[PDB]
Amino acid sequence: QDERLSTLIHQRMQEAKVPALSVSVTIKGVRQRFVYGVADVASQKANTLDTVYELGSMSKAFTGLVVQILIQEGRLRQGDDIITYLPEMRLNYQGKPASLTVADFLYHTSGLPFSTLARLENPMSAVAQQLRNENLLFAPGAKFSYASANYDVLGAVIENVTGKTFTEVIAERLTQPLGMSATVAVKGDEIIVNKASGYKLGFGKPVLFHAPLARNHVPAAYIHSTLPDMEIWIDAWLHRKALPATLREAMSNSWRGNSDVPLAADNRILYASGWFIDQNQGPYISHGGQNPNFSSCIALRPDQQIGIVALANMNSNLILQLCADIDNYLRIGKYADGAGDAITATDTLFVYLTLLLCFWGAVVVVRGAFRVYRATYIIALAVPGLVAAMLYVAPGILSPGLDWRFILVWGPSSVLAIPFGIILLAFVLTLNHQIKRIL
Amino acid sequence: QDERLSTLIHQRMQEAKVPALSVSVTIKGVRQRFVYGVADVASQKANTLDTVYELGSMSKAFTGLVVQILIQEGRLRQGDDIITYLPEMRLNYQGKPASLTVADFLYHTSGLPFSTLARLENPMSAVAQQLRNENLLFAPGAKFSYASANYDVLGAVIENVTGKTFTEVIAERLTQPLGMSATVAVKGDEIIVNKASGYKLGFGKPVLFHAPLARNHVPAAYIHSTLPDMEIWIDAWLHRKALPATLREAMSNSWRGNSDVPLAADNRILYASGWFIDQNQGPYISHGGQNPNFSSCIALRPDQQIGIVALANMNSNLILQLCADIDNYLRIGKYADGAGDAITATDTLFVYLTLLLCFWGAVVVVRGAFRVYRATYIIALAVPGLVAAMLYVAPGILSPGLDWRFILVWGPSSVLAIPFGIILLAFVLTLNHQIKRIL
Repeated sequence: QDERLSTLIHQRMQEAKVPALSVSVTIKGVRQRFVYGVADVASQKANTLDTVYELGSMSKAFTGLVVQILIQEGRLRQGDDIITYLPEMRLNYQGKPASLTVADFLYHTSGLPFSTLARLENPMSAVAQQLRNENLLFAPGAKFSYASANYDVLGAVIENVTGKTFTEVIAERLTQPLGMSATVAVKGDEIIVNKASGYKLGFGKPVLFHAPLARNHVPAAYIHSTLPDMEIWIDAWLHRKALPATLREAMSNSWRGNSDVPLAADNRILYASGWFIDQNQGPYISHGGQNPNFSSCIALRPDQQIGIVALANMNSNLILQLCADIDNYLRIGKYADGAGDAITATDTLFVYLTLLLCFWGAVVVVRGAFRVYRATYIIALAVPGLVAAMLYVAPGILSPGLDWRFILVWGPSSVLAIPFGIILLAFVLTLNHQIKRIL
Repeated sequence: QDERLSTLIHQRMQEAKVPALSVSVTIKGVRQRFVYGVADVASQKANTLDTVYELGSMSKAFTGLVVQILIQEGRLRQGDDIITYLPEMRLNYQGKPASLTVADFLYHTSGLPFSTLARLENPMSAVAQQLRNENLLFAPGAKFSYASANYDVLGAVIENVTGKTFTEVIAERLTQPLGMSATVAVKGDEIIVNKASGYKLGFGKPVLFHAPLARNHVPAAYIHSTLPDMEIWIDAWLHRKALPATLREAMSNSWRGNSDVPLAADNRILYASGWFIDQNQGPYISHGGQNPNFSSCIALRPDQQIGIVALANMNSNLILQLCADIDNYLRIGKYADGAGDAITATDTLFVYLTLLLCFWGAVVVVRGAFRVYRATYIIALAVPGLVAAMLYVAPGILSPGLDWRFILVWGPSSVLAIPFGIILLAFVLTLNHQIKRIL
């Protein structure tokens, strides 16, 4: 290890307050490992190379590579209309049915809206039923939008074109040919040996969090792997002498950036079949994924054969910039200050605001007691009856299809205290107002 | 003109609601012009090629080129300590004096905090006095932060090293050798023939806005130019065959991206001496600038000898990316949907909220009048006395050195109505509460 790099790792881990962090750094054959923390705080399970982490959205790299393999063998083509493989699919743009090529989903130019993540994330029907009659945000091929639901359609395409369940396709095409020992696409809700227990921030400290793994979302997330397996993954991507010819050509095509999309002035990030492609001081080929209880980012710089990977036990934006920070250290020897984590900021904001609301409630209760001393129902509870519905419908008004389920799952666990905090404050305040009117 | 491109221009103009828009598009020698709108709504002054616009932050390209010319002649070096040219300068990091090279200011690695724009934007002494004992946000050379005030220090460096006022240095070095007919760096507040009157959004429509041009801020903004002048400017950055050798080599060095700064995962935008450098489908070399009452963004793609130059009569984020939309059209023939302009969004939000506050005030006044009809001072005005100070100090609490002057200058003119709206609402509400207590 480089002591400075290990200090970087520990600093980022402590600032993100994640229970465990696993980082591997490859430099043109030379490798370094950074395996730290506890895979489970509830039993102080020491974190180790053998523990399994959820890859999050990096799963899309595996799905993209599988689709590129299928394309190389000629079983599937980029220009194929999706109806050829998902006849049940119907998608609307301005109320008009829209034909989408497999390439449109492959490069996130399908126009599916981000709120679709909430509906496919539902454990619950194939992808067609969960996307039946969905209304697109934009025309196919006219824009780039990282709607995470896109690669589930690619999962259905893989399943139908190949005639097997996604897990078997993964095992046959990627895990076994690459010699990977533990990487697996779960068959939905499943138990795996020595999996690190997922954690999510709540009230300033990690909270053990687990939710069912939607069967239909695995082709875009929830692929499980170990750090040694991801080292083999990085090695397979960086250098390819031993690989089969079909696999090598599929990887070569996998990095072809989708140039035919409008690009904003300050972003110009190209997206290949799974990988962000950035030409600035690169090619800096990378992705990044935060699951509700896991986060992971991988970065490849093949021109210098540098490969980074950060698998973490908890969702936090800091371990999505962690691979960029490590690459910056390797390139320069300097790294930026830790970015303000959105999850941490939101959790601290809710701590402050719910504590303030409870203090407000205590103050109003004290004033009510004082007025009762100075003096010595359904009508009041109606106000909570309205506030409950108002808050229940509010997220759906702000965004279409945004269920409170999504907010509870993705946001910090303290988010729930805001609805109940507001409802309790309204309860006590309205009741005391009615009492004062009676008094 | 390409009719589709002209439609793009008109669409962006109408959505941004700018009084006037001037765009020139050069394609490997072939050129197109788009001169539209009125340079002044107060007199319907038809916008024309001869009208002068403020270049905003694309001025930094001129100052950067001047510094690079001085560097080529050997009068100045990148590694020179700033104290050599500004002995009056003192800057602190964690309370410790910090030595800054001229390169630090040239590539925005100085650590000055963006709020120094408010102090230098103040008409108000040299740059040293206005930056005397300033506290840096980060160590020199350790980070990239687009503190717009950086190039004013470079203006002082130019003046001291060259021994002339900045305007004369510009005229001698850039305007005259390049044959530019009207581009001039103003000597502070100055009157120029056929300048387009500045405009800023207010209550949903443009408002004629003019503020003094701080003399000390000219080396980083407020340089004036015409569209033919910017066409010559583009033809000088490209097609360098006819230029002097020293000027050619200065331009060659001017695009040298500062690689020694940490780069975020999703940005990786390199900054040369005035120009953002992007390798994605490029080199895409471009700056972009919004003044309080002007906006303009230039974009070059030398490998294909393309370059847009959009100058505008009004500040709006859309025309700060209309030289990226045009590149997208040229490259692909497709362009993205108009981004939500921050100025437009803020102005509409303040329209809604101040109208709601006035409606609230009317309702409370109506209830007070009813209670007066239901009935047949300094004590109440004290509440406004507190609210006034609370709102006055509030921006300074949120950010260091953020004067209400800055908010009024940069924000839409409706922003002032929020202080007064809140103060009037508190006035009427507290007065009616006191009256009810008396009643």
